[PDB]
Amino acid sequence: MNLTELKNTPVSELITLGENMGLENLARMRKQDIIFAILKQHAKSGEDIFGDGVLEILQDGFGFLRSADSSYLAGPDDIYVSPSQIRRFNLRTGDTISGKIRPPKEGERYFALLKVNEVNFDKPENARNKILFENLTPLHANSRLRMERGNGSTEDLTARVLDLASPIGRGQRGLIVAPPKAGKTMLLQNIAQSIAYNHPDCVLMVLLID
Amino acid sequence: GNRRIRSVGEMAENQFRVGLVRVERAVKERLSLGDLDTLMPQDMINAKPI
Ligand SMILES: Nc1ncnc2c1ncn2[C@@H]1O[C@H](COP(=O)(O)OP(=O)(O)O)[C@@H](O)[C@H]1O
Ligand code: BEF
Ligand SMILES: [Mg+2]
Repeated sequence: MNLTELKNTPVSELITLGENMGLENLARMRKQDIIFAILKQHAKSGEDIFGDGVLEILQDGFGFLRSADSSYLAGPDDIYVSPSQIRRFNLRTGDTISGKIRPPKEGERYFALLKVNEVNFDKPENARNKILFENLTPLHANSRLRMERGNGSTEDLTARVLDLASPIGRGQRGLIVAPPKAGKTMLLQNIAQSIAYNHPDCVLMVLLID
Repeated sequence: GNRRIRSVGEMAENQFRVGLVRVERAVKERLSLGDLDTLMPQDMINAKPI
């Protein structure tokens, strides 16, 4: 029982799954309460849970593990982590972590992280051997990130003109300057598609604000 | 010879032990779930009773 396995499948699978598990009507709750109650009732049968999520530092000292289902926000299924783990295993904001988890114990309301198994897709043993961000020596972009698909589809033109107008590289600083309703959305979608096709090794993330 | 005199030190030590037995019961019931590599020897002890 992993957190992501309920994190990614749609609400309908959660409905049929909880209706199979003999639940109170889960259709009355939110996605986060759905996963919360299902994980509750699963642990009530005696299973040790595994989970994952991105860490957020709070000013009181402790941290909280969020998911991309809540777009990294506060929710009932967020995994509480003590500040002392953040000390020993050198945690901070942005560290995605997966490992042993349990539901909140007697009187608590948020999941607890027992045992760290993967810190940013790495062994938690080497996670302490990391280099900081501001101590980095920045440079210009040398490696070319080819955006052209080469298949010659109808929309692929909007990518090829990329390779003809403004080249991109790893670590580039790009600003899209355009008035509203000019075609930025389709451009960004083609950018994401071309990157995910031609460069599946680099992680791809997108921000949509308001 | 049959009547013993106790000073402030002995009474203070006695009361310290009375508080220490309460903190001992507390740390014993708290140790029922604590495992390796999950807590420093600081959170299980509270200042309150002693
Ligand atoms: N490559 C394309 N092929 C066909 N239609 C397009 C293409 N790019 C943009 N459009 C048209 O432009 C509109 C895009 O709207 P929208 O995504 O809101 O643009 P913006 O995000 O720039 O406001 C769509 O209605 C679509 O019909
Ligand atoms: F430019 Be639109 F508002 F996406
Ligand atoms: Mg848009």
